[PDB]
Amino acid sequence: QAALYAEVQQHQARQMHALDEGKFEEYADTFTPDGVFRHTPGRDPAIGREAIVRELNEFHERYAPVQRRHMFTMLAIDEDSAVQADFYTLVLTTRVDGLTVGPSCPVRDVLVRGADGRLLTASRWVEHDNRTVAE
Amino acid sequence: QAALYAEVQQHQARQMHALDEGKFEEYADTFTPDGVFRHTPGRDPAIGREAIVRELNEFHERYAPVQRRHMFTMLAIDEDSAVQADFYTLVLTTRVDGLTVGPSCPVRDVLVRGADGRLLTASRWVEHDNRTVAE
Amino acid sequence: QAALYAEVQQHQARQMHALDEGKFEEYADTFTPDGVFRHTPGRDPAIGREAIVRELNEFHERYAPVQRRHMFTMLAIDEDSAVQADFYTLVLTTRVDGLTVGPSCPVRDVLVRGADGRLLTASRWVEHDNRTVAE
Ligand SMILES: CC1=C2C(=O)c3c(O)cccc3C=C2C[C@@H](CC(=O)O)O1
Ligand SMILES: CC1=C2C(=O)c3c(O)cccc3C=C2C[C@@H](CC(=O)O)O1
Ligand SMILES: CC1=C2C(=O)c3c(O)cccc3C=C2C[C@@H](CC(=O)O)O1
Repeated sequence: QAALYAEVQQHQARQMHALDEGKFEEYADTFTPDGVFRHTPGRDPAIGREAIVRELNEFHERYAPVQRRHMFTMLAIDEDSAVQADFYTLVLTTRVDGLTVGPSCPVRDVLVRGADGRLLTASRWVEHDNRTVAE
Repeated sequence: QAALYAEVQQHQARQMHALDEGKFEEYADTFTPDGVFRHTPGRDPAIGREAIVRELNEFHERYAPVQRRHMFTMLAIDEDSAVQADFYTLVLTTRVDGLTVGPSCPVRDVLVRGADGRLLTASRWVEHDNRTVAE
Repeated sequence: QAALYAEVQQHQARQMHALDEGKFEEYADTFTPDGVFRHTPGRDPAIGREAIVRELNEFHERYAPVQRRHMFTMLAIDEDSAVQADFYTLVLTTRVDGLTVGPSCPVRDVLVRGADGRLLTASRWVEHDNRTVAE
């Protein structure tokens, strides 16, 4: 179980390196072909890689000379073939005028193993602490 | 030693998921029955689960529509039955009006194994960088 | 490979505990004797332990009653004897007047194993998101 814990962290790190450098297709390829990505509460999830890549192009043309970073911490995993991962995300956004911190986001991932033994994300369910607090 | 490193991270993650969702009793149950929690310098530590749960109800009624998050990083462990954990904490607090970042806190934990093989926290000793800098 | 992942995190944690407490010599001793440290883009890297310790004394006398913290997240490792580590750094600086957050920094480390089996840093290559965004 220790080895899976490190494997999930490695997989999440690679995922986010690709996302934050704008490689939206590489990011979608770390999801399963039917992968669910609910990135913002209220909005319906993107489902499948094509919908994921499209929803990231929407979100990023919508607000774009910017460098975002997603910092994951506080990972807890739980278990036939699938694993649930609960963790914290902190979003950072660097502009020429400075660095905006937030939001803070609890996230639940579900991972499965592919045919080649590599992990893939079946689902990612993001909450937003700012939006949770309003309600 | 690698496997213990992941086990400490998993245990700390579960602890803080319970604390940050206000499940103060679940949090106290991850400490030993005689567990020491020195959460703020100057103040005497809460000792035992009941004192821990009481001191968290004091601290949180004292300042409460809020969502706090504790992000742990930079874990280093050292060693018969006990393990010392040194790490960094960053506190985040989300209000309707926004997100306050800080303080930054170096923390020392001492963990032991219970009868059932699960880890428990014998002690947690928190420093506050803001208060350290004044002195 | 899981065990190396935890070993790199442990090594990075110890390195930064020494740096952030101003133990610049201990920090330089976690690098190889010919270790490369490019801490800021544009400036030439410090090479060897003596140059590292000197460049940290320059940087810190240059701006110093302060407590800095370096939080590492998002580690991904890749491979005869050497390992590459890509990760995120977030810098925190606590003053009497408050806490400044940033910058956010992608970092690449190269680690090797010493004669005694302990890891050492052959190179550390820091980028600055704020400076990357200007260009
Ligand atoms: C694009 C985006 C997010 C993410 O993509 C995300 C993620 O991929 C993994 C883990 C967490 C997240 C969190 C977010 C937050 C949201 C960004 C925003 O509201 O500024 O919209
Ligand atoms: C309630 C509280 C803290 C914690 O409980 C804490 C912790 O449980 C584990 C690791 C670190 C911490 C740090 C703190 C800081 C302190 C909060 C504040 O001063 O706002 O008071
Ligand atoms: C002293 C310093 C840095 C570091 O030393 C550093 C590091 O040792 C490991 C990993 C990342 C870093 C990042 C920095 C950033 C830079 C600090 C600044 O510009 O304020 O100058």
